[PDB]
Amino acid sequence: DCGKPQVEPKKCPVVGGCVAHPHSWPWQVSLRTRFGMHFCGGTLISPEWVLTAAHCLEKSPRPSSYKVILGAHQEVNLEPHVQEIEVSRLFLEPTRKDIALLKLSSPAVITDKVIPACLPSPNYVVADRTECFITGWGEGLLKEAQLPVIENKVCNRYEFLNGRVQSTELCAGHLAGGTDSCQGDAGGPLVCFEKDKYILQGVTSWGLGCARPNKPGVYVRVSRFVTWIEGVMRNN
Ligand SMILES: NCc1ccc(CNC(=O)[C@@H]2Cc3ccc(cc3)NC(=O)CCN3CCN(CC3)CC(=O)Nc3ccc(cc3)C[C@@H](NS(=O)(=O)c3ccccc3)C(=O)N2)cc1
Repeated sequence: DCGKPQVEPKKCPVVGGCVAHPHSWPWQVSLRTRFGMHFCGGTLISPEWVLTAAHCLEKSPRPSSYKVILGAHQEVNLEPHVQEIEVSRLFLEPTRKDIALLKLSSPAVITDKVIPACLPSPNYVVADRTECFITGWGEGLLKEAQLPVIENKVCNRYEFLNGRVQSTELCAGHLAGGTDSCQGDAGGPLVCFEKDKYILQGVTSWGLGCARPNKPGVYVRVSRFVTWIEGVMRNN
């Protein structure tokens, strides 16, 4: 059952934002080096598959360099029931896009704290001003922020990101500054509530800094990679 947290998320009263309600984002994963240090996020999209950013894997093409922590809220002292699962294979997107799949060495156990996010339909375009959520441990409690999507044609204006955003990316952010995903959130989810569940629409990718005025974050547009993702899962 994807996209439906058993523990309901709360909105705020990651730079800025607020601490998430514990386990309300049950697809959020922490990507760690074999040494155990958190450095990137990811999203569980099925029991055996995590989606992350390709740049998070820049340091090593060896699956043994990585492990995934599922079900966590605190980053350092992992709570008793947290799942640590190794990675058996890495799949970088084949056209140098900032997205990648991790096949876990064993399927995650689905529980009230470990649940996959839903994937969008191919080529869906999140509408301008849609309020979505980003989550992560970045720049030790899991944080969230609610940010509005900014349509690419506005985001690509000189006043904002000046032609840098591709159709395979989306923009989201508060243009006054102060609230944003940042480095340790890379690879993690941008999700949007659709009808009754959360759909993974973006993968935290890059920005001109973090939380700066007129510089919204850039996310890989997951809907442009669903067909590729499905083919990798089907054939591996
Ligand atoms: N929500 C804010 C937020 C900010 C950062 C992060 C963590 N992620 C990074 O660190 C990324 C890592 C990255 C991502 C994608 C890359 C290459 C590298 N490649 C394509 O996806 C390949 C396809 N193609 C490439 C070209 N682009 C389009 C897409 C267009 C463009 O210009 N892209 C661009 C890319 C990288 C950078 C700058 C610009 C450098 C740096 N930005 S920064 O200002 O120096 C910085 C300093 C301090 C703190 C944060 C940022 C920056 O973000 N690197 C999470 C969240």
